[PDB]
Amino acid sequence: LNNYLHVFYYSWYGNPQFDGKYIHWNHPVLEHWDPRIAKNYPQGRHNPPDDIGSSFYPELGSYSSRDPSVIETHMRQMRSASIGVLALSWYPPDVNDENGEPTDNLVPTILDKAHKYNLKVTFHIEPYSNRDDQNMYKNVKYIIDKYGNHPAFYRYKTKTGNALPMFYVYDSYITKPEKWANLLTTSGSRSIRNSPYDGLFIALLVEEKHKYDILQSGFDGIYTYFATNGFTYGSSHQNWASLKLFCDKYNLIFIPSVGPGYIDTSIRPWNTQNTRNRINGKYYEIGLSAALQTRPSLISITSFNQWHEGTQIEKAVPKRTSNTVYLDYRPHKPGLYLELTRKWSEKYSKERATYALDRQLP
Ligand SMILES: CO[C@H]1O[C@H](CO)[C@@H](O)[C@H](O)[C@@H]1O[C@H]1O[C@H](CO)[C@@H](O)[C@H](O)[C@@H]1O[C@H]1O[C@H](CO)[C@@H](O)[C@H](O[C@H]2O[C@H](CO)[C@@H](O)[C@H](O)[C@H]2O)[C@@H]1O
Ligand SMILES: [Mg+2]
Repeated sequence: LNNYLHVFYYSWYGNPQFDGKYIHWNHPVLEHWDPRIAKNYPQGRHNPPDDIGSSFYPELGSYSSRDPSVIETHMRQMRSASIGVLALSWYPPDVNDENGEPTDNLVPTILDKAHKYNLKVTFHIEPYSNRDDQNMYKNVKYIIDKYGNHPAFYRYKTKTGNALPMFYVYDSYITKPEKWANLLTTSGSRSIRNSPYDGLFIALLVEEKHKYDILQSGFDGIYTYFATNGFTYGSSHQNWASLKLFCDKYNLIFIPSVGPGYIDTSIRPWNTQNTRNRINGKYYEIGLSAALQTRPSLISITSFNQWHEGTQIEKAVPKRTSNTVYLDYRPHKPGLYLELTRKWSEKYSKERATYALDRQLP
């Protein structure tokens, strides 16, 4: 079970049984800004259970994230994958992504289930409305207060010093460095440094130039999230050497994000440019290779169950309707992506042991 391997996990799926309505599965098709173009693509919400907002279909069908049994199935699959850590997509209590409902209520249950399968839960902080340095304090406080004690709560052990919580900050570049430095530097007017609320804050690097904003912000590390090789500077495999080199010089944790593929045309019909066919695992293994070549301190997987963007490694099954031939993992099995992860997790976990200075050779 590899505690250096994180996977982005979403708890925002709903269905009438547990949640009394479909949530996320019944995703609306997102309009292109330009109506001249949008009118030539589909319109409306998908109609689960047979029409979902995904190119792929799950073994668990149009499941509820709040289904105790689904959570369990999810832990089992991540444990089979040799992934120690799910990075849970998070919105403050009583707040939600624009196409979902609140999910903070469900964190306690997800922690209990991670524990049951000997897994760790860290927090992927989404761009909630008017997110800034001040409510980021209130909310880092909230996360560590309410869930910090829990045995499944994730802390990144340094060989020396306290183990520190990790916050992955999605779209960190939205907030100016001088505001971040209020929270993330020692002298910050609202610094969490050397306090009960310290942690490792990982910035999303999109453009090369964000390097310097991230340095100035006082962030501990950078990650790249996007599963499409070439989508951003940061999500392009060729640039991962440079970011590793950069982070090393500046004592930042470089966390590359690897995807098995991308396809979101079920809900962004204009976004074909960023489709990546899986070619039966070869895309995902190129990604995993490029990541391990940087001898990184952690690796992130985009994603476990982002079904809308077709980046999920969660088990998928062939399915056809009167209009739709869903993608699937044929000729391989529903677990191909869980198996390819196990393969590369064990290979990482072995090479990673030869990195430390006190474990170098003649
Ligand atoms: C132009 O915007 C995109 O690209 C920039 C970087 O150049 C990002 O900083 C933006 O956040 C944005 O990336 C998101 O959207 C693109 C599509 O353009 C997608 O390819 C990405 O993977 C990003 O969105 C996903 O991941 C984040 C993090 O977990 C999450 O907030 C997003 O949630 C949105 O998309 C869902 C459908 O895919 C939708 O249901 C939800 O309500 C949205 O907030 C995506 O999971
Ligand atoms: Mg050190």
